[PDB]
Amino acid sequence: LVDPLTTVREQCEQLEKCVKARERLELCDERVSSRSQTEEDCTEELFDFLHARDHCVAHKLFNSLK
Amino acid sequence: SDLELHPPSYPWSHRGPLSSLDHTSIRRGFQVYKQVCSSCHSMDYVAYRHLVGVCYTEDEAKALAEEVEVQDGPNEDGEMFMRPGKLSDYFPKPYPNPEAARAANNGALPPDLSYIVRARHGGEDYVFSLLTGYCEPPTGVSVREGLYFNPYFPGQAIGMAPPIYNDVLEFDDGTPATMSQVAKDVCTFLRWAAEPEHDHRKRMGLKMLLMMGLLVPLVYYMKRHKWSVLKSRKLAYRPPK
Amino acid sequence: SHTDIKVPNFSDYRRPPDDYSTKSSRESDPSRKGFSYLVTAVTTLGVAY
Amino acid sequence: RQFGHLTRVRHLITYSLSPFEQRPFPHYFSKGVPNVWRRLRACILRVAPPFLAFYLLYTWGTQEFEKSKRKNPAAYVN
Amino acid sequence: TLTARLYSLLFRRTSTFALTIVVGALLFERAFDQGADAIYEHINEGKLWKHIKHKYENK
Amino acid sequence: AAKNVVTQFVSSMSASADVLAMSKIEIKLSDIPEGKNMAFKWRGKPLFVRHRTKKEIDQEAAVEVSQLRDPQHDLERVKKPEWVILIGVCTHLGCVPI
Amino acid sequence: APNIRKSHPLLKMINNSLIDLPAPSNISAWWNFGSLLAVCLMTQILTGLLLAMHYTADTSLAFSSVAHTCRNVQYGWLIRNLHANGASFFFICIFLHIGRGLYYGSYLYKETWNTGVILLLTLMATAFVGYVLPWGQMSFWGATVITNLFSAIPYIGHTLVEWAWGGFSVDNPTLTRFFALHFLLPFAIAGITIIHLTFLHESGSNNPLGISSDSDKIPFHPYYSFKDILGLTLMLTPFLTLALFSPNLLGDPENFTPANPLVTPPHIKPEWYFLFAYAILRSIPNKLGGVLALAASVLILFLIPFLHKSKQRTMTFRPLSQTLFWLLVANLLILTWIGSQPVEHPFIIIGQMASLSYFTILLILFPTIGTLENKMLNY
Amino acid sequence: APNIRKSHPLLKMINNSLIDLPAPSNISAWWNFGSLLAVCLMTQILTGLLLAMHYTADTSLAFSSVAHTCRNVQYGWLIRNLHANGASFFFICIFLHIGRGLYYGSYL
Amino acid sequence: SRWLEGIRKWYYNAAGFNKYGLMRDDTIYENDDVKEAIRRLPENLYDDRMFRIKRALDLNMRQQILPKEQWTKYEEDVPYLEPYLKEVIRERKEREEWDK
Ligand code: HEM
Ligand code: HEM
Ligand code: HEM
Ligand code: HEM
Ligand SMILES: CCCCC[C@H]1C(=O)O[C@@H](C)[C@H](NC(=O)c2cccc(NC=O)c2O)C(=O)O[C@H](C)[C@@H]1OC(=O)CC(C)C
Ligand SMILES: CCCCC[C@H]1C(=O)O[C@@H](C)[C@H](NC(=O)c2cccc(NC=O)c2O)C(=O)O[C@H](C)[C@@H]1OC(=O)CC(C)C
Repeated sequence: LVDPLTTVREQCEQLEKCVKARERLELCDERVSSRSQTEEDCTEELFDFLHARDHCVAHKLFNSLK
Repeated sequence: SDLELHPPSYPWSHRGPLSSLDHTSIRRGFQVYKQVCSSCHSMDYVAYRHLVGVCYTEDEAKALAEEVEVQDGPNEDGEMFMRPGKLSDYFPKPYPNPEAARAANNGALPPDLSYIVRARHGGEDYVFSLLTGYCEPPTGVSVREGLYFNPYFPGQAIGMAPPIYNDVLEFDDGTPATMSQVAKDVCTFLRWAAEPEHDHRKRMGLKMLLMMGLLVPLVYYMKRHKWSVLKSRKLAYRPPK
Repeated sequence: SHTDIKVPNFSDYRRPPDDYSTKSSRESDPSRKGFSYLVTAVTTLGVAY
Repeated sequence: RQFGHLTRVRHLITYSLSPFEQRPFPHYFSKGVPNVWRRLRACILRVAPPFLAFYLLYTWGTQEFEKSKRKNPAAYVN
Repeated sequence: TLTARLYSLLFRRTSTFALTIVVGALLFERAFDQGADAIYEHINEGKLWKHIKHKYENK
Repeated sequence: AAKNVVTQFVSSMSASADVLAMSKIEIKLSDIPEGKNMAFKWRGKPLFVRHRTKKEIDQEAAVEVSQLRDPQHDLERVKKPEWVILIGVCTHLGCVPI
Repeated sequence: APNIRKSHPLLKMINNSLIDLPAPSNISAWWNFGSLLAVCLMTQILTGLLLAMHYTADTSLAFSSVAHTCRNVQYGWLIRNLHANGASFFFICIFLHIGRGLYYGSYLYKETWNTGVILLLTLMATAFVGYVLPWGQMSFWGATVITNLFSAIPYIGHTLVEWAWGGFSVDNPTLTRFFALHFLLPFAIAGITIIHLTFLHESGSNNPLGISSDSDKIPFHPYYSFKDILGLTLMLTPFLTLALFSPNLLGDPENFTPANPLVTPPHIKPEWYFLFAYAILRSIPNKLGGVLALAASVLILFLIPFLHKSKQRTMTFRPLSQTLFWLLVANLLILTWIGSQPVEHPFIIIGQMASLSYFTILLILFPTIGTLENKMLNY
Repeated sequence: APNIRKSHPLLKMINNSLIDLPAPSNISAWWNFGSLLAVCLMTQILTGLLLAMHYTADTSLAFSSVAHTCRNVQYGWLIRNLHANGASFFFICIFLHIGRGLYYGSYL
Repeated sequence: SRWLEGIRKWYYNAAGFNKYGLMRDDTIYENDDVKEAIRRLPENLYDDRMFRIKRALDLNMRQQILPKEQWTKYEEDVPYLEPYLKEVIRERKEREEWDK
């Protein structure tokens, strides 16, 4: 048993936008967890990703669901 | 920071102004509610009664409601007493009262899911997302003891732990009970739940639209037919000189 | 005067192609009315529903 | 105010035809549609402007807002 | 010739006219519904309870 | 005659002859750690009880009282500066401040 | 009289307001708005009267009751849907009706116009209540501000409110006493509407050119009766479409969560047909100012008749004020957006700004562009 | 018209049903019944509208509600009393009004 | 620099009330003064004006206008009522002042 979601998030996590985003994030992440005192949060960056990811997640996910 | 993430749109089987709800899906949607949400989430405005003819069978729902005992009226000696849930009972409340529930859910109040779908902008799209969508808080961001990060929820810290994973149940119809899948079915239910009229309401809308289509022109002709007397008309000023 | 007066040309300007002189306006329209009425008859109908 | 006591009207000959002897449809594509445009183009330059202006003020307003939300990569370069 | 036949027989006498609106409405109803219902249902095959009523009544 | 009938059928609404006085409530101050604010169900409208931080208490004092709409120093509105209590009812038109 | 249609005390009225009524020949759709407004008054009174057949005005039962009225009562759901939306089709038509009247100086028929205002006001008033009724988060918190909104009026205020609504806080009483007002009010609108038309008939209906029409005037019946029946179905289709396809499209969902006297929803967006004045209110930081602004925000319509300077009635020949007009209509559509928008710099200012052009465009611009255009004609 | 009491669409009605209305000189009390009937219609509508301000239409609350409306609401008791009785003064006047009308063939 | 003359011409065609084919004065809202003014109009011009208005209405009621030809030209617009109307006004202003 495999969740069509996770599979479709695999493909989607590869679309140009995701990548150009997933990257933007990865940096910020290790850009904030690299310092001791910083107010920055990588939420924004996180969204941009998600926003993009799930967007196609939707364009296709419901196709494999009954 | 009033910073939030807005839920992506899923082509639900019932989105179309002319598309009903996949009743099969609701059936499962029901089961997922009954078997996993109806232990934290009250749903006071529905009742087995409904299920009959919409996703369940009379005998089906009846025995379905038997499945629960309900506190009922005074004795002769006057005392609440339990007894088999009839057909007309409303879906069981998990907690005697809110503050009771709040003391059961790490200080939070699992909202009743009767009108949930239309109580939160986004409906299913939101709800679905919310469920299928938890994850580690990005950096610099820290959720406190007892809460669980979920980007889609305002505050990103929810008091509800991810209540849905693969297999959590087993749709007796033979449906890959994957998270995404079940989570879908729960939402299609939450919809009907929120507005059983759905179909009846759209079908209606259909006809309503075919009458406008038919009636308005008719009366338009009539309106023009009648005005032509004027539209046509012609003036002229003829003094004697 | 008044003899100098005429009903202008409403021919194509309006008029259904069943009305352009040389032939009884009658026999013709007693068909036309059916239609315009037909509609109404219908609208009434549609309305009832 | 009722009828017969409206105005002192002299010398106005009007000719109109029964609706059944004329056609309600009318003359679209001849006088019909033409005049419609004769008007879209007449007031378009008097109505649309302000609406257009709003639009801008709407977009501008929204974008800017959506911007003032995103972090200045340099609010902390250190 | 329909329209003429119609007028003379049906639309002329205000007495008659009405009478066909009625008998007509009855017909329009019956027909409009069946049509509508069908159009609708068909646009939702296998989603209606009428359509799943069978996994406890076959199909 | 009228004067009264009026007065009468005018108080036939104001108030209701049903008044309470739950003016007394007990709170476990430990339920409210430093930095957060707990809300309580009290006397028909919300009640705010807050544990203020060193900084919180510090800036609330550094407030330009003379430039205030409702001039009042923080210290004349609270007894234990680490503890501030308020009626969670906005003064404008009656909403619950967040 | 062999007539009868004129010899019968009752029967005449009809054959004197629907048949035989002299109406200008040339009249745009903007004249239907009103006959529509009626149909709303009806659709509202009919549906609501029927919805009251199931309502249960009392905190603990109020919310649910409605839900029941929907889920339980056959087509009860349809009734509700229709009702909440009639509310809008109602405000829409009213908002347009006022438009038309404004830009054809129908406001010159003063009385017919002044009464009109009253109607608006009341329609705004009655719609305020009723929405409280379902007792949702909105219902409640709207009750609490709008009411409390009379806090501003000094001396008689704090008191007038702790009376406006039940006791000392929006609670059950306020609810029951609102239902009553709501159930009652519409019937007032109906009455005044009669008074409205009366004043009208005294002075024939206007007409788009703004010049005598006695020269033409057609029998209301044959013509306009149909024209209304048509417009009926036209701006009936949308309203229905909504009610059958996307009912809550205009209805805030936040109100689907039963009232909580303890937590006003972060994001309290008032009903759309109210936003404009809403904006005006918050963009004038001062309880009183806030309210005052608002007060006049609507209570200004009363002055339009005095802020008329054009030597001509309507303004179809006043291209100048004409665009100033749309500058207004849009300046309104703006305030609205700015109303459905939280308070931050991107907005706020925009707000108080439009919420300034509004007034000026009315109080000053118009009358100025007014006399001006007359002089561009040697008048 | 310098009158006004006759030149105003609304205002006329009044100065045409309360002032200036021609009424027979000779008229017994049996003619008041009606003007009274009105006052009832009012007293009823006024009081009841006001009593509805406290009613709670629902089995479990219906009875009590009224009681509350009396015991709890200032003069609420007076309102009720007045209402239930207006009912009667109402039927009385109506019953008399019909009388009068019957025996003067006003039914003509 | 910019002729009021040049301007009026603008506004005139801009108002475009001549597209319906009626003189300026054929438009001025009918207030107490104008009524008295128009009621002083020689029967010639009256019936003229009438028709022009009825024609105007008839057009307007048809949503259609007058052929580019029949529009009335600015310079040819006949202020047929301005003169009467003026006397009126001053007649009044004379009276209004005397009653003080
Ligand atoms: C069952 C499939 C299920 C669904 C569906 C679900 C949904 C859900 C929603 C939509 C909300 C939150 C909406 C909001 O913005 O507040 C909500 C909230 C809570 N839930 Fe839930 N939930 C499902 C199941 C369960 C189960 C089994 C539990 C109890 C273990 C649970 C609990 C809660 C709680 C607590 C919240 C509180 C949110 C908060 O205030 O932070 N849910 N749920
Ligand atoms: C003048 C037109 C009317 C307006 C402006 C109006 C508007 C409203 C509004 C907006 C609500 C809230 C609906 C919602 O929750 O979305 C409402 C509710 C209600 N109205 Fe009206 N109403 C009007 C007339 C009536 C009438 C005449 C009655 C009966 C006397 C009535 C009875 C009710 C009832 C039963 C409710 C409660 C249930 C509900 O919330 O839908 N309404 N009305
Ligand atoms: C209560 C609801 C109302 C109804 C049902 C109503 C009805 C009418 C109707 C039908 C007319 C006839 C001409 C027309 O349709 O325009 C009319 C005219 C008018 N109404 Fe209303 N009206 C209402 C509210 C208002 C409001 C709120 C205003 C206030 C600005 C208003 C202002 C006018 C004006 C100025 C006219 C006269 C001029 C004209 O008809 O051209 N009305 N109204
Ligand atoms: C036409 C005149 C009216 C008649 C004939 C009338 C008569 C009555 C009667 C006899 C009762 C029962 C009173 C009792 O228990 O003794 C009653 C109750 C009531 N009426 Fe009316 N009523 C009238 C008008 C109104 C009006 C206009 C309202 C408000 C719309 C109203 C609201 C109520 C209320 C609140 C009750 C319930 C409380 C009570 O029982 O006293 N009534 N009315
Ligand atoms: C027994 C029935 C008696 C008929 C009452 C009914 C009567 O005035 O019906 C029409 C004339 C009225 N509008 C118009 O006359 C009207 C006037 C100028 C132009 C147009 N058309 C635009 O092109 C109109 O449509 C329309 O606005 O309804 C009112 C207002 C009233 O009804 C209302 O009180 C009912 C409320 C009080 C419930
Ligand atoms: C704004 C106020 C307008 C006044 C309305 C009011 C008006 O008709 O007031 C009087 C003339 C009316 N009775 C009489 O005229 C009358 C006639 C012959 C003899 C006597 N006297 C006997 O010796 C009368 O008293 C009386 O029966 O009230 C009615 C009926 C109406 O009022 C009712 O609709 C009100 C109901 C609808 C709430």
